Amino acid sequence: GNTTSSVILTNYMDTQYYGEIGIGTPPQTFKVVFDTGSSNVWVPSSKCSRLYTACVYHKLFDASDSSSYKHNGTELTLRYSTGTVSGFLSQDIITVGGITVTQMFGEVTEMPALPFMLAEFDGVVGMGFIEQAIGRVTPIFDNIISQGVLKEDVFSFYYNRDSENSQSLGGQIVLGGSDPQHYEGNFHYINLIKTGVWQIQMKGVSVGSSTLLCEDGCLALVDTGASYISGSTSSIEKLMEALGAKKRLFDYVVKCNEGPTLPDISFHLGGKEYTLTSADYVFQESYSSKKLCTLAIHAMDIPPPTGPTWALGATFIRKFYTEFDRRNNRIGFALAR
Amino acid sequence: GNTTSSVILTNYMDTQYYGEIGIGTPPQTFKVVFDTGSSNVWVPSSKCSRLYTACVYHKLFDASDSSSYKHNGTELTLRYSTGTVSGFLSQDIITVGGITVTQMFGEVTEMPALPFMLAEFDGVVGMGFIEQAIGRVTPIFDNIISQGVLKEDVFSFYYNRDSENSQSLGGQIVLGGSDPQHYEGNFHYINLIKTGVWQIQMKGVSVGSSTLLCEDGCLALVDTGASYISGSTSSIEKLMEALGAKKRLFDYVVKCNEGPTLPDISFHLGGKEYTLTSADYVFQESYSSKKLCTLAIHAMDIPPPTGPTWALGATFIRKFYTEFDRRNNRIGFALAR
Amino acid sequence: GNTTSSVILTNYMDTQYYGEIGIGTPPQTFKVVFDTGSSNVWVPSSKCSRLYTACVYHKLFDASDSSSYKHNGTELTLRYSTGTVSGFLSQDIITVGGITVTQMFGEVTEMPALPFMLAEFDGVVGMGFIEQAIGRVTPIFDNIISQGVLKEDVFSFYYNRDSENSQSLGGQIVLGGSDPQHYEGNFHYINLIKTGVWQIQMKGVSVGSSTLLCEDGCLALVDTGASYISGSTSSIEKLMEALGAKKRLFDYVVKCNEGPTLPDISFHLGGKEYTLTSADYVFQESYSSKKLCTLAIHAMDIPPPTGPTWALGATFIRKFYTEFDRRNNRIGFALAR
Amino acid sequence: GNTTSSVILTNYMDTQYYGEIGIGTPPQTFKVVFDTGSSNVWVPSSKCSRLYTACVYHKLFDASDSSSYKHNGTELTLRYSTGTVSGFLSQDIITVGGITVTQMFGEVTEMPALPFMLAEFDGVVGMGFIEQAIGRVTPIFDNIISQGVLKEDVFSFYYNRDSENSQSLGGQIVLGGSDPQHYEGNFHYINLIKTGVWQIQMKGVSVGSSTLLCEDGCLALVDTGASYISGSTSSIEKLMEALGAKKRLFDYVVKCNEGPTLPDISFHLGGKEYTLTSADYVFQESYSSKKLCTLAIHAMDIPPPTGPTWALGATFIRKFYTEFDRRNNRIGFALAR
Amino acid sequence: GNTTSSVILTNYMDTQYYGEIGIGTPPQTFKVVFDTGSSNVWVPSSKCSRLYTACVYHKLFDASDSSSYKHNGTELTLRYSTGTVSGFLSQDIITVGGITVTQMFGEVTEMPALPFMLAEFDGVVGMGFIEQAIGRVTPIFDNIISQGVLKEDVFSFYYNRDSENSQSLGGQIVLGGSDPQHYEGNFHYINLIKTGVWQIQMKGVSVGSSTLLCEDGCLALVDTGASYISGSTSSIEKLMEALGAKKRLFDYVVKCNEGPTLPDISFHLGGKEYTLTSADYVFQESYSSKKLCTLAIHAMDIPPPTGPTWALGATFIRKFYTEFDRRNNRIGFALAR
Amino acid sequence: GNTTSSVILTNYMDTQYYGEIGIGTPPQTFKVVFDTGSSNVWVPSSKCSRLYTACVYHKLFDASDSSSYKHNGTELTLRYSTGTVSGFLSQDIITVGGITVTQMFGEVTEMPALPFMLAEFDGVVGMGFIEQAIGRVTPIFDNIISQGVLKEDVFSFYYNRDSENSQSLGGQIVLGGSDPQHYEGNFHYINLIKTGVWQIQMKGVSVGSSTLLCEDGCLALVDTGASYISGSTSSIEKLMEALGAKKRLFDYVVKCNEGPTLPDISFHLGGKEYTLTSADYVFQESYSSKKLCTLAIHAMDIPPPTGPTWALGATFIRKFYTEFDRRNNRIGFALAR
Repeated sequence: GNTTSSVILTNYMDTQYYGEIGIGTPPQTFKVVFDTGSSNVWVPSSKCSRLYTACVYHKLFDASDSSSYKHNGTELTLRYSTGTVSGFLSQDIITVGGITVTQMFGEVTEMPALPFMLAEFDGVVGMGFIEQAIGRVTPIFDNIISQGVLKEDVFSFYYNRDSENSQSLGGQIVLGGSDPQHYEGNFHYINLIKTGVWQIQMKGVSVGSSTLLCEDGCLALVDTGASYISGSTSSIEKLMEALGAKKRLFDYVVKCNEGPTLPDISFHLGGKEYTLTSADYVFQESYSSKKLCTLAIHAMDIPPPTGPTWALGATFIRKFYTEFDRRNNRIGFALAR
Repeated sequence: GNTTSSVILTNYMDTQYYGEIGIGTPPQTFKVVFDTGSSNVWVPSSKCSRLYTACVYHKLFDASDSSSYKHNGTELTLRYSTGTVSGFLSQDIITVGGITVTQMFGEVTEMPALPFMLAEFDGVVGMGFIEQAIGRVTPIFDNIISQGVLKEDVFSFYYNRDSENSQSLGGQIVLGGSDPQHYEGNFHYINLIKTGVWQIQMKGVSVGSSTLLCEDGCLALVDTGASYISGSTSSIEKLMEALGAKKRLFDYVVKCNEGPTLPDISFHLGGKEYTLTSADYVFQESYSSKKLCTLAIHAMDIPPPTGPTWALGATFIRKFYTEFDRRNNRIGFALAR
Repeated sequence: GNTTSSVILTNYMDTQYYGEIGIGTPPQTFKVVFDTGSSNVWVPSSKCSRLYTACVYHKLFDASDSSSYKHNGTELTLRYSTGTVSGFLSQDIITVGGITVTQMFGEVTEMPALPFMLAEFDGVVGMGFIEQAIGRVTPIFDNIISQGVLKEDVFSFYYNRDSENSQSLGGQIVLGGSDPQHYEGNFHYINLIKTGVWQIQMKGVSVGSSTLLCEDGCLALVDTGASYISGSTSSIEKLMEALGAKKRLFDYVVKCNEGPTLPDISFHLGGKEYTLTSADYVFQESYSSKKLCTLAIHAMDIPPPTGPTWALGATFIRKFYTEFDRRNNRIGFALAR
Repeated sequence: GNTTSSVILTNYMDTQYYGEIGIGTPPQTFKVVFDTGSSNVWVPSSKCSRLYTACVYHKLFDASDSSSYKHNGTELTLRYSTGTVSGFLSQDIITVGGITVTQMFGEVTEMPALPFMLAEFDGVVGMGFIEQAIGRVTPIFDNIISQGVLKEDVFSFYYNRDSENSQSLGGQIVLGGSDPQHYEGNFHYINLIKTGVWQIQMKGVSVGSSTLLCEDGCLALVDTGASYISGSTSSIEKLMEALGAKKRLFDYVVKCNEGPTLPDISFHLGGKEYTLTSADYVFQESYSSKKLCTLAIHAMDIPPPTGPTWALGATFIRKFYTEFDRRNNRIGFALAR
Repeated sequence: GNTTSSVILTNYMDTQYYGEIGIGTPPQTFKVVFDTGSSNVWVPSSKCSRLYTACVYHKLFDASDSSSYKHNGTELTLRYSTGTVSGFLSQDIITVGGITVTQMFGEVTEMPALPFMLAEFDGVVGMGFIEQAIGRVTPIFDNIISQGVLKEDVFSFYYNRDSENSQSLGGQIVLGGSDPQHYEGNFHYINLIKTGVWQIQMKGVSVGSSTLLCEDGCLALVDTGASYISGSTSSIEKLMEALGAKKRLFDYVVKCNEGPTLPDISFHLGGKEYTLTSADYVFQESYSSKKLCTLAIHAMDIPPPTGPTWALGATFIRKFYTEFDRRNNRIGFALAR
Repeated sequence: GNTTSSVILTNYMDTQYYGEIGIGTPPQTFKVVFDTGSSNVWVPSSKCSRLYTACVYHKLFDASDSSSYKHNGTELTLRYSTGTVSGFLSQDIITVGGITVTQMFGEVTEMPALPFMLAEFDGVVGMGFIEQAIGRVTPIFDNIISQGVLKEDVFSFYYNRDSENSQSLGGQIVLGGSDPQHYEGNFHYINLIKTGVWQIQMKGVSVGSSTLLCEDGCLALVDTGASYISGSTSSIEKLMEALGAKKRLFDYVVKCNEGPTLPDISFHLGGKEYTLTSADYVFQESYSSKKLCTLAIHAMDIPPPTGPTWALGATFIRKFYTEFDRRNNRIGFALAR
């Protein structure tokens, strides 16, 4: 085919990027994260008990109002690194940037206050492979490919820096290609270890003038649905010792004055070193020594079979425009602009 | 009749106002919000699972200790804009400022951590109409009227500013009239759209030198149980654009230095303009440009049938002593003092 | 009569105190300072040209929009110790906390950026005497006494300490009496040197253990429209030498840790000693040995006839609740609170 | 017997002290609090629904991986002052500082987000008496005594101050004796009211130069599992009035500048006055008057039969090395170092 | 050609702007300031002795690790208005936001602590002309024009205001064009006095309502490598007298509350008036009457031939987006945003 | 003997270090500074008249309430470099971290507000020699050596850096030895010029690269009771000129951003160079280019016989752990930590 579609994304405190989708007839709209680390679509349901306060604070899909609804009802539970949702499968029409696709999704009826009350978004649109689809449900991108309308069998992510401006675009997902207006230089590609996961070989991680981590190679999950760059607890302990960062419950911090002079961190991928400066990974909220500044690098032990692995989320993608190539099973990176 | 009673209220961070009631024989006491936006009485129950941490941190009604208790047991679920509680109905004797009334109330056994762990109060005394009573339970004020002891069929709210002083009264509810010691000038009255809800016509909302909102009239719910003044998401977006406020997850903020010079907001009700200054709607916690200050105006989409509507909570009532007149179905306002 | 009327006041940084008046049918609402150190009422005009950038940033009165406006047009200039305004005389209903009074006042058309860009208030309500009113315009309080509605022929001021951790009342003016909530004990009065100015005899100002200033007496204006306790340049020079304070560049300062070592300052007024501690006169913006802190006492050379005199502004009034007694031409003080 | 074992503890923000234990074959490790205020062992279970986000963020015991596991399955619910957990009993081998003991513990399958998401620890090792054991399960210390290997039938707690250093030990529990390297002077002992609870008579509590609390004697629970020193709501109101502290939802605060000069608090136990200075009970996070500082003394109404009682947690134990003597039923205190 | 290339810039405290370049095969990545006020490229060397403590704390280039390095060794000294570096000439591939260009540059071996310990950047990329290049080394932009890839023969600078409440972009340089996202309206250009320096004629500098400086004209360097607007010592002395500013010890200051009373400063350039308001030129680090605030205008006596001249640095560029037009030997300015 | 005894110390703002002693049977507990620069013990008395406002705000000793008090009554005056106390001699049991010793000390009855209102401690424990004890009262350490309980005849001081983000130990004094936890490596000792004062020969003070002060030698008192490193007025004048520091009003300051450019200060003591970096001697209260920062070095003209001399106070001791060796009349230093 010959079309491409983009969805404009909103950027929330540099930790959540989401766009809009419509479900049903007439469309009921939802803020959703386009997530390469999962493969299911779900949104909160009108059948979700209001004793789930997260459901009181989000848009709820109501099937009783949709003339295009198709019942299925199979239970499913979706497990993420920072929380779990549960509900049941339904089918309806979903619009994503002017593509209309019939799609099986989850109507979530159990949505925990922690963390979903901290979600600006309502739901999730998984962009992973069917291999990782819970309930063996066909993912939305596979369904869009079937239609034979996308110019290429790929999608791309631009994640902007946060703005205080209204007229700064938070991000952009292009279905069927890439926007050259938001990257420069050439794409450089790495092949997936295996089809089924957006995960690649990483040859090394260095902090300053030393490959002190991933010395014998390791795994990098490229996860548009993760806020941060994460690694294993023990990998991160080492990294954070070297930065002189202190561990809290959920994050690491440094004294704010120390932030700007923290060293570079490089990620060795497919023969190119991908390099973040301090400004790229420190929430420089102040310059005061009497204050604490969060780092956009966390600990997360992703379990087998996907893990143990590093994850390269928004912290990484803000620097590097990312293209997900399904036809050739590879990820490409280019300097974002 | 000829009596009136008042209940002294405590003011918590200007967002929660509550007084004491006694339930049972001997009395088991509870901190409760007197709430014109709902019509049921409830308090937390001894039957509430301690897996509900909100129940571990509040006073629990225990029916086994009350010789005046009368079982009913009908389930009920109470839905508020910021959360839900659930339990079952019971009857017992309730004292409110020296009035003793036999009252059906809810013993809540499901009380979500978010938001009820943020409640300084234990329960709620709904002061709305039977028309909005869940379970068609007679509300406490209707039951008090039946006794034929109140001088007038009205109640009134004084909500003070917050104090660092002990000896500042947080607020006052007068059952059966008004305290002229806490208002000045004359009351000015608006008739309810309909008996059944404490909701009136609002002719316009202006921000500075411009009626930019509610240009063709809209609805104002007068809600002693809401912290803030709220309006529809789209009404508020407009208001907040004009103030130069930025939206966060739950609130809007401005830079603190900008607070004092923010413009007036007026609310056109029954032929009088009701005007708040910045000091009335900004939590001026600092004057620093490197800090964020919350506004006591929020977004809340109240659904049909009551909504879509604005709500005029504590932010408004601190400025304006409010009388609720059931005999003549109207709300009156006067400058608080 | 048997009424009083109160206006709640905003405190800006302990240097500006102001509240709401209404002008016109229907009311246009302005922030004003209630100023016992002048005798005219004025607000900025719609006719104020946009050149003066202080008029773009303050609420403007619009005669065309008031059915009770009555033209006068007479020119007038108002000279304060810090800044001068010119404009013309207008008439209308001014509303001040429940009282409605017909009043002549200034529509200010010349509003110098220096200092009125610093003014958080729009205008000024002069509580001084007719003897000092420019244009011999009957001052507002005189006009309100003529109504015969006020219980006593006095008015009172409470100014509060500024607080970042509470949204307390910044202050209160009570027309027609006093509020026992904001003082303790009983008033002791000092008679005016003469009707016409709120000015009393002072019999000494001591610093710790020695009446080292104003032996042989001096004058004290009690000025609710002034931020500070002022004395003459020479007076304050000697006051600061006694305290160990030094001219930074613009203001006098102390090392913040040494503030609590500074001696009590005592103003001998009508037989009694009125004492401010260092906490009451130094802005303990911080307490460290590494910072400097300013004082709430400044040099002000007031010219004849009113000066040379001390002025007792906000600083003093914060400590001592003040009643201005027009019937008896005296001033009452009582502590706190 | 002749052995003693110690477990090194980690100190988290001075509010949680925990060490490591191993459960199962091969060992599955867990961070646990050694808690004299309870008598059960539990850790989170692999059977805990991932809709409990607290279970997503902690180490989960998985019985399917343990060749030493012994099923029992009896339900149990453990109620603490700040929350509840629920699950069922299992038996397995537990290692604590080189002692290996077969132990019945709780596999928790219900673990509320509030407060368990704020737990750095995974589980709890109750060190109380069988008398208070839920399910009449033999506590771990009783089981260790049975082995006849401990030199003395006692255990001891050292709780360090918090450090920014890695190489500062957070705390230490000695099984079978005391470490003289972490105390000085002599132990001074008080007998338990009764065997069954780590609770003693307290003869008085003084704040400054006045026994204003516990004037006629009261109860002190010595609780290694509580963060703070607590007393009854009414006892604490009085204490906090005297310190000039303000009550918030969960804690009390003072202005930070006021912290260092707050008076001493003494606790009269078995004929010695145990004295904390401000530095011992104030989280001195800043010296600024524009900031709030938490006190490590809270309100908690412990119910019958253990209560009403004061609790002496970490705030007290940091100052005083504590020995728990089971053979002679007593608690001993000595100055920590 | 038809390409542009952009480099995203970090803003440190509104006084240092810098971004990423790569040098060598494979790239070694350094932070650099893009400096229209000089014409050489340099980074610190591996050969830089560890004595100069500024070399221990900055990224060092290592020729031995680059397969595209080509020795030159020629000595060179670079004199800035604040500090001097010496070193030797090297050649390699420098990569600048998607463009790869072969370039001669300085390996700096002498790096004085004063001021380079204060330097958040490693090195400097000179965007000035060959006429002013030490050693007559072809400047990087000239070398990039020679590739014939850039769409136009210009480059542009956006410098942003620093913000603690957002992780916004600190700035952007676009090689080969301009980004309409960061200005509004259209450029107006001023021609260079002569090819060779980014220096234009200035026809007046007014303070409010009077061209009181630079009547009879003066020179203005537009210097992206300077923190401030500078003028000559005498010029700035008279500028500060007009503003009411005073020499603290090192810098000129105003009382923070009086900043908003300061007059607009206007630079008459090419027929148009370029105006900074007080918000644009004063560091409102705070707004209180109790604090002093510094200005973003400093005295700098630049020596011949380039000086004596005004310099328009970051302060100016923050207000006016700047395009440097090499084809036409002129400079474009447009507002904001 | 074979014991040591330690007292944990509170750090107030890096300028006052003090801990707990007990006096009387039963103990009355006072905060004291452990002062190697004086030789008497004193606390404030119950007999101290309430005039001296410093006595109302400090713990007072009450002889009437101690069964081990033994009257002496002899008058004594104690002159420190900053302030003077007078009072009378008393005897009692003083308890100091596990040691009980009978001691003669001062009951202070005259306690000048200047400077003792600034004193966070109640009293002083003189660790100097009998030769300098007013009234030739045996100093406390001598009395403790006479017990023959201490393992070695020395005592040691650890002073910590102040921290807002941790409740760390502020310091530690060890009587009878040293704590390897708070230094690294091994002590190197400097012999006393003579028994009787904790004063050593200094062979030079260099600023960066030049012994520009104290060539031809000078004296150094090692004073645990002084906040700073002091030198003579002339000495410090030349020291500050070399650093670029200037007299603000009261203290010397640097621009906070320029602190890290200041040279190492090195004190040549007993053959070795003891070096403080700028981090160790400047109070980096902030790091901005818009703020000024004070130094922890001050001018102090000490009079004969003890002076003129440098004093090495808290500033020095923070860097170098200090052991005072009474057996060998020398002082040991080791780094950190």
